[PDB]
Amino acid sequence: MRECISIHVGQAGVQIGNACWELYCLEHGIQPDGQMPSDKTIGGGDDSFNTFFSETGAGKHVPRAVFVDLEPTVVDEVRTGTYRQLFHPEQLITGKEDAANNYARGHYTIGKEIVDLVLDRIRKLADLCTGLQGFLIFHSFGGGTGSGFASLLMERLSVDYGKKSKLEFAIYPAPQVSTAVVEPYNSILTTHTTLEHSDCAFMVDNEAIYDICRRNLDIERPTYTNLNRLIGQIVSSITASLRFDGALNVDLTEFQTNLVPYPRIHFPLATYAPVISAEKAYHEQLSVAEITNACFEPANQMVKCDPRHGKYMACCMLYRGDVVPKDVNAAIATIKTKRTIQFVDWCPTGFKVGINYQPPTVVPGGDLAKVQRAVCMLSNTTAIAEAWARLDHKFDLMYAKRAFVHWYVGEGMEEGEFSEAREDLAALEKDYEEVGVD
Amino acid sequence: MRECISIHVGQAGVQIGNACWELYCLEHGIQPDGQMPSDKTIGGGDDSFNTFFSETGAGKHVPRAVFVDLEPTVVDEVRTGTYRQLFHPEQLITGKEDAANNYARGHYTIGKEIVDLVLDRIRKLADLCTGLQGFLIFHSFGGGTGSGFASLLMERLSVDYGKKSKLEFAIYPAPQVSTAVVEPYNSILTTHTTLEHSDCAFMVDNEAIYDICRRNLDIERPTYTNLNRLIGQIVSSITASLRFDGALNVDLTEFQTNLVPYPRIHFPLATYAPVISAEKAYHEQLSVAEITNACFEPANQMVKCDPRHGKYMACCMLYRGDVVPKDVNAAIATIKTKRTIQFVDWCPTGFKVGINYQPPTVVPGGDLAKVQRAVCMLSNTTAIAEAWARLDHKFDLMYAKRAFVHWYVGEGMEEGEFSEAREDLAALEKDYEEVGVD
Amino acid sequence: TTFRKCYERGDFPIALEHDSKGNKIAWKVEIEKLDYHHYLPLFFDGLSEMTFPYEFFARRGIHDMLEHGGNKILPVIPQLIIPIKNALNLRNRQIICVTLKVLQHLVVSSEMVGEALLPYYRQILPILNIFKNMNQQKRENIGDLIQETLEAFERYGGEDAFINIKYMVPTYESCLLN
Amino acid sequence: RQRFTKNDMGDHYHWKDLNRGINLTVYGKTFRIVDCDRFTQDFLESQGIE
Amino acid sequence: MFKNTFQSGFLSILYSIGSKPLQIWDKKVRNGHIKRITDNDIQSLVLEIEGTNVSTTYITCPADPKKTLGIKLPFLVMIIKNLKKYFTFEVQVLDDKNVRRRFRASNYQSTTRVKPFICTMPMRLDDGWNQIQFNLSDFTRRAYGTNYIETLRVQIHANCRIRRVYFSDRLYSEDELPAEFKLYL
Amino acid sequence: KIPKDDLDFRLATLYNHHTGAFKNKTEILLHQETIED
Amino acid sequence: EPPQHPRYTSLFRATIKNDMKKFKTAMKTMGP
Ligand SMILES: Nc1nc2c(ncn2[C@@H]2O[C@H](COP(=O)(O)OP(=O)(O)OP(=O)(O)O)[C@@H](O)[C@H]2O)c(=O)[nH]1
Ligand SMILES: Nc1nc2c(ncn2[C@@H]2O[C@H](COP(=O)(O)OP(=O)(O)OP(=O)(O)O)[C@@H](O)[C@H]2O)c(=O)[nH]1
Repeated sequence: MRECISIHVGQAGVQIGNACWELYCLEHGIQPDGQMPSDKTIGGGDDSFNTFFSETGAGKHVPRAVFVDLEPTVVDEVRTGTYRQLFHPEQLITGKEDAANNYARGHYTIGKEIVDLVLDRIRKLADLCTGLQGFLIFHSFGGGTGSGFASLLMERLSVDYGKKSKLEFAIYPAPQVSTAVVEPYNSILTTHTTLEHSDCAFMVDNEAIYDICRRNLDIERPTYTNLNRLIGQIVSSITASLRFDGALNVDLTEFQTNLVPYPRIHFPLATYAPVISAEKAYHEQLSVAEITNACFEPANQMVKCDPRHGKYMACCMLYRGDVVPKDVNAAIATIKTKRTIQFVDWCPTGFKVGINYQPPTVVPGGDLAKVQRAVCMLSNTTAIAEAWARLDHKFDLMYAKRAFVHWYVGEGMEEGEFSEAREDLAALEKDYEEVGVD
Repeated sequence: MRECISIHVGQAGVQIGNACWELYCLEHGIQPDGQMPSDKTIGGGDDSFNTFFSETGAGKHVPRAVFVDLEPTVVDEVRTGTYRQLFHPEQLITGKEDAANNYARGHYTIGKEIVDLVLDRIRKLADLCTGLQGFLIFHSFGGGTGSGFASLLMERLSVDYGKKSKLEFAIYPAPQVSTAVVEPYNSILTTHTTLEHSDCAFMVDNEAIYDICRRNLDIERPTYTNLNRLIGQIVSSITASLRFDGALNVDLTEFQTNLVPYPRIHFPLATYAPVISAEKAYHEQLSVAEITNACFEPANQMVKCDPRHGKYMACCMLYRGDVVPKDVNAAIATIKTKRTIQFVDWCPTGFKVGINYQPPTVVPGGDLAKVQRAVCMLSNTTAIAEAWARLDHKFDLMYAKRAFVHWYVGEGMEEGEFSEAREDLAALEKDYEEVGVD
Repeated sequence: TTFRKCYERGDFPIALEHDSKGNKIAWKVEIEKLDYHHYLPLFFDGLSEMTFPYEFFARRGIHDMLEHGGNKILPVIPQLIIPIKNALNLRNRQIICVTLKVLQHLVVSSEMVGEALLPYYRQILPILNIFKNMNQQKRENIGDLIQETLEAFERYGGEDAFINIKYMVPTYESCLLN
Repeated sequence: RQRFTKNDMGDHYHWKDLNRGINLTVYGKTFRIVDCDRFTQDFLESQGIE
Repeated sequence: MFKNTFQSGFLSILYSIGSKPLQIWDKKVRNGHIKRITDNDIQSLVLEIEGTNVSTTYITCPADPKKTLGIKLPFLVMIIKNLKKYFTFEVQVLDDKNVRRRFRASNYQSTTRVKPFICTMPMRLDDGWNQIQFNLSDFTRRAYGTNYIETLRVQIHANCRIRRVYFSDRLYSEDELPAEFKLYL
Repeated sequence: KIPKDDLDFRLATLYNHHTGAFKNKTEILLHQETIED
Repeated sequence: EPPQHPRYTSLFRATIKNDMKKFKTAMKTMGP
């Protein structure tokens, strides 16, 4: 059927997944206890839920997800939190150590004796699934611990299962904000290990969403609670095409095929237009034209990019909300008429519209609005190479003075990985500009 | 359909707009909630109110007015009043500094970083509207913070929109009351900055309004509550043609065409005829002939210019209530046969008459009468030059002793522009002298 | 086009002769031990080409390896197919006359040709089918060359050759049993 | 998901007419109501349907 | 660049004794050097390219990226002295399809990688003055199954001791080589 | 000239959104010599 | 040179300039 598996790693990676699974209990009304109100939905478990939660005849929805981490702090706090009765007991796998931000420490030293158990769990999820389109991966480039472990997991999952797509969500390193200078290193390691087996990667940055929260949501002191809430809304909006329907239906396989042009370049950018406070949307109006103009509005994109500098190559939009097709295509025609936005001369059609009518869901105690129309926009362009330029001209100098390399070499790596990575990065930027060339 | 925008600037230019909307809500039965009773009345903002309100499916009639100010005081007080739930929040635009009555300070120092936002608001209304027949700009010539900001934004809109009308209404420099000494300077600067872009500007005098209030309204200790109430009934009278229907209707294009002969001089005078105390209206009568005698009476005009000092070119008569073509034309025939008023010989016919059925409205807690036959009168004439002459020599004497030019040059300006403004007003004058001369 | 620049760069050792007003040629390196696969269709692109002095090389060499190289065309035929229809779409009277001549020589050159060409008519024929009849000093009558091509073709083509040619050409006639 | 047609004109089964113990024909196949659940009767008696 | 010239014969692109041999070779110096210094075995001036990182410092051809190379010969020979360090080089060409492609010979390379736009090859070899030999058509045929047509650019990285790069149509023997080609120690 | 919010925000910002950060609304929307610079 | 336009003596200079001074007795009424 249209069911998949959720994979979460890293103590920064887990709070966001927690919020996501909350927002997934919300819309189908899954009580934190585990069973419905007196109204009936339970049986063999065959409806919109049989894709995210396995509610077999026991009457308890079992989320088809696994959370893993190395530092037991966060996994135990979630073990003791509210939804522990819902989370499967040992679907919450804990280590006893930290990787101290060392990618190869997370890759070789400790990962060997845990991959066995995690793969055992995923195969025993495979037996219960029927179609299993694939996996939703939650992780980070500058994985303070989870980066190397996740790279290894993804490679071994690739070597055993080469017949299903991978959709992945990593939080992009903050361009000018550094939480620690080890991030360029572990980031570039992750890049070279993932780019060649990863299927569709979407990048997200925290500075931009922070500035959005102050910008139009108008909250000067935002939080993880808020940011995780918004990104959970994002992923829920994407999986709505799975759960519900509308005029037409779309799917992840289409997403990759129609979005990624070639091998290698499969890195699109995300936007969600109608972010606004409840009081604002309370007596202001929303409709398709302005929301689309917003999704093209430069402040609304979550990557430090200038679409003026770049040039557009592909776009998909998923419209969750009560809408009609004509005004949609009319607005997109007006965009086609526009000039300053510079599409390349390759795809005279470059849009993937998807329609679903079920309204996007609100959360109790939230700072969103009572949405009736929303569009989430994905787009792949040519303006991201400059961020790689930034990170390489940061990398180079510290590599030149070979700072901190003693850690990695002492734990047992060599220079060749770094070597490899630097020219891989150069290759990526060059092919980007080449395909940009007409 | 038929609709116009409203923009309010200057710290004292805003309570009058407050009054105008506190009026419009009554005659359209709007409640400060923004909602009608349960009778089926809501849509996208499409009914009788549609000419100045967009009441989207959220059922709230949004005024089509933007209130900008450089200081927070009055704007935040009205935001604490009883209409903030109504108004669009940021459509109330704030600054964090005064102008201290210097034209060039606001026109140069601060105006450049708020004009962007206000233009954004202008266009984000101009997008959803359809007809957009014109604008209503409220400002002040001797601006506490109005002069320079209004001038610059007017220039931007004049160079961005060549295909629409513009309306400029304000209190005029008091003939003999000096509430702020830099009034001649800022006044003459604004006059020159507007003469080459202005469409139609009305000039009123609070002293003359005070005098009328004393004479026949039976009030001796008045306030802006009363005075702004009066300007509000003026705006209601002029916009009745759009709000409702009649035997015949006229449009802002009709005034533009039929009121101004040439380029340059396009600045008329206005008069509301039946201004009367409640008990006086209780124990006398009103009808067409006498109300027209009263309206053409020299002293009930709100500008200190004697008509017998000059001669008339053109006149427009707008009658609200219930009157008939027969008596209106008979009365105006008697008017023409009368010998006192002198019409210039170019156009023996100089009359533009119009009708609407809906009676003028009484505001709760107001001071007007129970009027059933209102008539507003607009006149374009030659007596107007007296105010210009009165101002120019104050200007030239303070220029002679060159005081507060230190202020202006310190904030970064030179004298040649005031030099220009002198002969510019002189040229406008010589235009008046020729058109008066037969 | 591509072949013209290919030779303007240079990889073909072909000589020549020439006099006042007529024709003749030579070459430098023999063809049979050079190639009939890596160079045959690239040179054939000169057919679609129309420019002095390149057309001399095209028009003649196309004949030349035809006489000198019989038992090798066997696998190269699908590669040969393309420039044929390219030149046909190019739509020039003189060019297509030259084609018709060289294609006539092509079919008559050797054996196995029509039977292997079985899959390969629906692309070459229909444009000729419409060229049938828009219109001996130097063999200039388009229509006569067309009927000559069909005549030399069908009998050597096989059995349903004629019926498929007919399906192309509603006028078309038998040269076999009528 | 759609709305439903009671009678020919285009009417719509407004909850103002539904109660326990009612039958109704809907696009052919006809059904009968047995009983309901907690919030349903609470809301419906809050309206006051007997 | 000089397409009008004759691919026939031999193409020395860079040769050390040239007075100012760096025209069409854009230099990207970073934490390194370019030096021109004699040897002991040939006791003749050769080029020395070193740097802290090899990706930072690299020489390339042509100098104008808005220009191609324009070469038909599929055989390449480089005269290099191994320096016990980390060197690599890159060539980009245009093929039978008219899609661009790159070859990346890197001394470090631990594996062999085929990417739709570029192929990779490890380099391991002896010490001292030795030689490079490669066939564009050979490698393109083997990897991408396409057919080599022309060259468009070439880039060389640091950690290298340089005498001459040259191109040839075929695998030439040891005796037709000129005396300066006939290397002696 | 400008039809709407689209061409406004895309034409005239100078806020190289990659470069800037920790700014505010008014700073985000800023024109060019269109205004005076 | 644009010649200076005569300030129009539509009374004013004559009338209003005199009246504005004639309807004054200040500089007196708070005592010497
Ligand atoms: N996914 C996620 N990341 C966050 C959040 N808040 C901050 N971050 C960023 O996420 C990154 C965390 O990466 P790491 O610290 O390496 O996480 P890890 O590898 O799982 O192991 P630790 O270093 O122990 O946390 C940090 O650089 C933060 O900038 C959040 O709520 N969710
Ligand atoms: N429109 C209007 N004008 C008033 C009012 N009361 C007094 N005035 C006159 O109108 C002028 C308003 O201009 P300003 O006083 O400069 O007000 P502003 O420019 O908005 O800002 P400020 O510097 O704070 O005064 C004043 O100079 C008064 O002479 C009023 O209620 N409304």
